[PDB]
Amino acid sequence: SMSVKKPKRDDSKDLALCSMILTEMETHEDAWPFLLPVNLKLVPGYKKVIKKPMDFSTIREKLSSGQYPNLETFALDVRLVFDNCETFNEDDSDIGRAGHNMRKYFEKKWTDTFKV
Ligand SMILES: CC(=O)c1cc(-c2ncccn2)c2cc(N)ccn12
Repeated sequence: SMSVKKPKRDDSKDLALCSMILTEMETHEDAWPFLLPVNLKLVPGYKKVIKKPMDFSTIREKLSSGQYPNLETFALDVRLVFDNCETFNEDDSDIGRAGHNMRKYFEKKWTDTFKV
């Protein structure tokens, strides 16, 4: 509360660390569905159905331009990619499988980096 703070966490490295994590997402073999925005002209339903489209390139641009105020806003965008993927794709599809794999991949790195 006013003049009562919990101990100051060192957040000075968060930007570098999220960048690193994103770089590792971008270079994963199953990242291909997520690298660029879904083309809303070419994928019927997507615009109407997916209210907040998100992809790795868009995240990279937001990250590099100071548009994440903190590491949690960054994790929210990453997860949004996978939540969108689940909304639009069958679990039993390459893309549905890619999304599950990448979420798992993300969450481990997230935990190892910031929890542990
Ligand atoms: C992420 C996603 O839903 C996605 C990703 C792709 C995609 N397809 C080919 C190459 C890259 N991404 C795609 C294609 C569709 N027809 C429908 C949905 N997607």
